[PDB]
Amino acid sequence: DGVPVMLQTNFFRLKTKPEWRIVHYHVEFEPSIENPRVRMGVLSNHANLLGSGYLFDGLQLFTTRKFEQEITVLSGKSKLDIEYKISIKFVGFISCAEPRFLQVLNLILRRSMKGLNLELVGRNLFDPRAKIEIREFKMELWPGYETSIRQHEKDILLGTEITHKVMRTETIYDIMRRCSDEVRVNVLDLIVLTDYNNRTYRINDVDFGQTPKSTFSCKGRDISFVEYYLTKYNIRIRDHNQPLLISVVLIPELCRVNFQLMRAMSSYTRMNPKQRTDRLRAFNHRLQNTPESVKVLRDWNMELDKNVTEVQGRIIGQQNIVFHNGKVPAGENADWQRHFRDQRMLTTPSDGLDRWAVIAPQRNSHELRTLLDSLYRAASGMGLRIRSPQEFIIYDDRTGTYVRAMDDCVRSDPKLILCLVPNDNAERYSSIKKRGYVDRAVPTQVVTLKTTKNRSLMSIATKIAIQLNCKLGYTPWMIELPLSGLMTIGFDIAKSTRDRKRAYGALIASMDLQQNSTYFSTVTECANTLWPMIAKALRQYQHEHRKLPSRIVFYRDGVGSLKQLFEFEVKDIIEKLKTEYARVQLSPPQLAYIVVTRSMNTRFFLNGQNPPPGTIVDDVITLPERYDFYLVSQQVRQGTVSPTSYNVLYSSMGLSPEKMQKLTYKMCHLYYNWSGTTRVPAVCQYAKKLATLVGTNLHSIPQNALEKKFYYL
RNA sequence: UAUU
Ligand SMILES: [Hg+2]
Ligand SMILES: [Hg+2]
Ligand SMILES: [Hg+2]
Ligand SMILES: [Hg+2]
Ligand SMILES: [Hg+2]
Ligand SMILES: [Hg+2]
Ligand SMILES: [Zn+2]
Ligand SMILES: [Zn+2]
Ligand SMILES: [Zn+2]
Ligand SMILES: [Zn+2]
Ligand SMILES: [Zn+2]
Ligand SMILES: [Zn+2]
Ligand SMILES: [Zn+2]
Ligand SMILES: [Zn+2]
Repeated sequence: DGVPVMLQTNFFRLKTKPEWRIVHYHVEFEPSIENPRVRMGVLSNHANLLGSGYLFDGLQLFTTRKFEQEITVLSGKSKLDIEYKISIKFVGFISCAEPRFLQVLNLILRRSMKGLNLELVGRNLFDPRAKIEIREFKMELWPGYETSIRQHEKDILLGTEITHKVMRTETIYDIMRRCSDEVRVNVLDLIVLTDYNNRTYRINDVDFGQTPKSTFSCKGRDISFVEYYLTKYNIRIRDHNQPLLISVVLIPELCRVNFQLMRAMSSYTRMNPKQRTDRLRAFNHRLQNTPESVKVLRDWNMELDKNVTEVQGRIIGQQNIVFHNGKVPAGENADWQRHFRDQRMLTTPSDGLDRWAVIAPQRNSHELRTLLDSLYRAASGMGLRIRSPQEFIIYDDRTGTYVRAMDDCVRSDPKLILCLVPNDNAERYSSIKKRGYVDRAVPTQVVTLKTTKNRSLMSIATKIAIQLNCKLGYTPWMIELPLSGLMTIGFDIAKSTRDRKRAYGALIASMDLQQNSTYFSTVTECANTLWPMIAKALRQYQHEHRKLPSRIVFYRDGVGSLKQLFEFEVKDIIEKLKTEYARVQLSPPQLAYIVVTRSMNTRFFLNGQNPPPGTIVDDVITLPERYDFYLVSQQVRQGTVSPTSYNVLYSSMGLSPEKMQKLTYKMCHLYYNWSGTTRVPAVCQYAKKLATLVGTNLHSIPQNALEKKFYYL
């Protein structure tokens, strides 16, 4: 297996009495009461059990004290001094396996979090007082804490994580003032979010005949909107002339209406492990000093441990990266970029770069020649025979000029087309990719002008040569794979920039890497559309190997909703694998279905630092019902590691869990755009890359001639 | 769009 270690976490133990159980009763009153809240008060009258925290819904009762039998209390109610007889009938104990166990624990912990007086939303606690406003980006970022609870045979654990909820400063009242019928045309059909209650509404009309001074009727009381929002949310309405949004009746003053913004926010969110540990200990000490939360915690006779729990784990040994003539170890820092310097790629076309073209404008011939010299040198050092491409010098840097050059050049049937661009323009890049992959079938390479002027142009040209070798459909390196007839599938999905109502699903499939070591890639728009792609992959596999694969490892990017995706995806997959292998009158293959999730909620560290690549936590902090584990595969220079969560829904592989984990760590070594281990298995990162390319730039399905090439890299 |  690997080298075992002990790792710091972000969980604290909830210690209770050694013999500590939860008692559930059903409660009823001799004088019947049509209102449950009155019953709650009537039971609250009993102080013998009041000091102990108890959960009463008007019928179900959860408490700690176990009574002698079915027990009955009696007293006089506050209203009319009516003699009431409460019949508290014993139901039983909540088993450690019942989900009501964790539901009761969640309600208790939420009651405790209430003492901190933080806005509670789902499993998150926010501090709106501590909002970070940004008028530069017109957005407010609220810090907060994400919470989770885990059950183990040894105890009960409670974990926290830093979280940031972002929202837009722009309000619908501001949009209406910018327009000032046209306001109604601009506002109707939009979705707004109330800043006092995490609810969104579709505005269907705007009533100009009503104001915040108008009144509505609740369940019994009549009240104005100003009074309602001052008494229910302590929110003051300053503008009295504004109209009302009718969806419910909302106030516009109180209604609120990516990849570079992600960079800015990451600059504001990247955190050293020590800083995250400090903020976590601060939150713990805050909850510990608050007497309101401590009262709730102590009433149930359970104590937070101000000390962090640590887990047993193991670090996978370094894996061997194979090239033509030899193989190298990955290293303690799982990066091998230093190694292809004076090393040859695994699979190289004997033809080499026998026919390709280069399109560039007349102004940038000098930088183009520099780039081409670097490419020749680097690709020759890699084993890639590159010859002189076809010169395609255009005059203007416009998009139509590039498109026309491509269409005039394709007539010579080139293996590849490299295009030198002036700047970082998504428009011309998307148009180039669309003309290359969708309308025609030519793998292309784009180089930003700033790249040519880079001082370290030689290592850049080496990485570009690796990318080009992949674009041709050849293999730069390979892992040691002790399995026969294995097909690894990755699959992911992406939203579209042109239309948010469509999504693209990309599927990547290996072809018995110990022999063929190539990949097959399909995309389709969102009638389950994934099985056609799986069938295409199996057909290509049997057309290349004269046989179907014996084992299949399916990596799924998603996620709880496990039950839904388990049922639908896995059941249909198994039935249709039965069917497809029955077409060949064969038995269905060994199948492993794993859901890959980047769990930013659960973290763990080694000696207070980021764990090294290959670290694994199996079945301690993981979910009890699931057969799953955590893996750290990609080391991070800066920031905090987000471990990957691999959840094996179905497994008929006949492989030990350690073997499955080692195979997954191996498959994490095969993303050719990155000279090291990636955060996810390689096929999954390929699927994400292809789906993002289709949904962001291509907006259409690429031609089927590129099925065996890494054109999307 | 060398890479994310
Ligand atoms: Hg249990
Ligand atoms: Hg307008
Ligand atoms: Hg009311
Ligand atoms: Hg050409
Ligand atoms: Hg899909
Ligand atoms: Hg993925
Ligand atoms: Zn019950
Ligand atoms: Zn050779
Ligand atoms: Zn050739
Ligand atoms: Zn120069
Ligand atoms: Zn995904
Ligand atoms: Zn255990
Ligand atoms: Zn488009
Ligand atoms: Zn690329």
